[PDB]
Amino acid sequence: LLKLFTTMELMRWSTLVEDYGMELRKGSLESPATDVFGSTEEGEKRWKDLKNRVVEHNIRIMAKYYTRITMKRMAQLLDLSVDESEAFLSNLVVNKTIFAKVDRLAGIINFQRPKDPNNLLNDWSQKLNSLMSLVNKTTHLIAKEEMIHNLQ
Amino acid sequence: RPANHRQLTFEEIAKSAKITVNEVELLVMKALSVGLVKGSIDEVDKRVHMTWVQPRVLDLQQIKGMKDRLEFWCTDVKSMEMLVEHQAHDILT
Amino acid sequence: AVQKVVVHPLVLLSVVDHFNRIGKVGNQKRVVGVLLGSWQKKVLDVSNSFAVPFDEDDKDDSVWFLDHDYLENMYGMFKKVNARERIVGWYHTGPKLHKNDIAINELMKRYCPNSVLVIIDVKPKDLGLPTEAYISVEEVHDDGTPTSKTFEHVTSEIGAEEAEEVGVEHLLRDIKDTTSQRITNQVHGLKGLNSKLLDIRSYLEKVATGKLPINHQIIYQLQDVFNLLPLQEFVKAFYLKTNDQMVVVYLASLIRSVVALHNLINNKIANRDAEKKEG
Amino acid sequence: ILDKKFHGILDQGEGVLIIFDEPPVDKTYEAALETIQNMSKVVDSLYNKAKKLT
Repeated sequence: LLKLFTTMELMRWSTLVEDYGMELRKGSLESPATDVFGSTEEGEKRWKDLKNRVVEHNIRIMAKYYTRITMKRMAQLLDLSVDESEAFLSNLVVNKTIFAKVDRLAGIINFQRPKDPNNLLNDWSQKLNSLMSLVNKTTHLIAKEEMIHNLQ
Repeated sequence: RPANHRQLTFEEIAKSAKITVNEVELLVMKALSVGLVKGSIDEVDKRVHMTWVQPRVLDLQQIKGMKDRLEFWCTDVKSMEMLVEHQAHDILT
Repeated sequence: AVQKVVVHPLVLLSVVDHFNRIGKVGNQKRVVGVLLGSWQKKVLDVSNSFAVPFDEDDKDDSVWFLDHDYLENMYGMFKKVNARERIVGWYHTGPKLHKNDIAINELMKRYCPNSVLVIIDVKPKDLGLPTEAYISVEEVHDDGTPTSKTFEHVTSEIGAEEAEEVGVEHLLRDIKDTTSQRITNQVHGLKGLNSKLLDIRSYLEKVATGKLPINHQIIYQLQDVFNLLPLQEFVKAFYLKTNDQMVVVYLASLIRSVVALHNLINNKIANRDAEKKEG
Repeated sequence: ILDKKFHGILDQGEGVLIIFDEPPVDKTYEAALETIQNMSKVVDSLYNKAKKLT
């Protein structure tokens, strides 16, 4: 679970179910399990909110390659079903702590960022800062090339 | 390939990388954890998009034959500098 | 670690007059003297310094002469004048280097914990900026041999700490507030171009007679920052720039039509006034 | 939508509504209206001209 604190470990949920159901199968310290999954009205609810965890934190982690993603292949890369993904979209999207944009006009929509509606600002940042990096290139090009030419 | 089509299809990946369609996503999210390439991979066409990368170690034949980019840059940005200045020549003033 | 120091042209003039000194007293060629400074931060000020009477033997560059009565002793008389601009480093003329620079700077390292040597320009002919500073560095290798101390390019720029142009400005007698763009353009272009020519010749040497630094440590990542855009197919940027030039030509059109109307109205008013109401 | 309570397009041929609004353009509105006023001012000056002429 500590490893889960990066990349979300978008793992087959049943595998983690093994990893945390064999806690109840501990021939050692098992009171951890009973505090976690020896419970029913909350321990099984802990499994449920763990599904919540995997889906919503995967929504978090996967925010990079977006602007093109399908409702079906969403579930395919979600370790959970499509209408399961439908309810997950629904709750995370009415919660809307992030701003995505989606529509079943195609179903190929995504847990997006503002979807880049911006003017030159994008171009501005890009051109300016990149060109600046290039002047930096030059200004250390002279330096380091001279340095490697010191002995000569 | 220096060339474009940097919205590459997954096909060369799944052929020569001995990986599957369900694992190209892990192939590049583990590379997001690595941090040498951070593509904006397409997932409506399943295309594995190419952004900035960490290039090589040494291409000494291309350290010699980078002239087709370096001298390209030098004489062509020089020539087009001369062309911009040559069209705005006599407002030297 | 220094990103910039105040390169106050007063110490520049000191350097220049003592270069005139080393030229007129005889044949001592490489101008070398002690740089003084006050470490405020990573940023620093260089307004006061001096040349030390020193000689370098033709062979074994590790030949130098740093009198304690012309430095340590002078420092105390200068300590009562101003303690701020402390012993901070030194400098040398001669474009590339000689062999002693490292030993000299490390000898003086006792004085300044971050002592500097500066390749000083005696003939301003550069495309850009004159003399730059190089602080103590520990940068040996991935090999990581016994630590080399060839002082790296510790960037800085021409700091004018105060105006004091009551005379300095009174010296220029040449320029205005250039309301010039073309000057910038030709300079920038030709400078990028000659830089790239130096590049291609250096790399042809690397392929031909260049040493192991052929692709030493960054020359490949040099090519990677080149690989920022590695036709570059800026088609996204093409229609981006299409809307950008929508904006550009909206600016041009609206503003310059305003300009048209502007001069039109009152210039024609004065014109017709002085034209027909004169007769 | 008619009263700016909503800004976007609905659908029955596809049954799919889409929301959108990005009005503010200070460049066009501002400059264009200022130029309109400039045109009015030039119209004014036209009569000063026609007078000082004859």
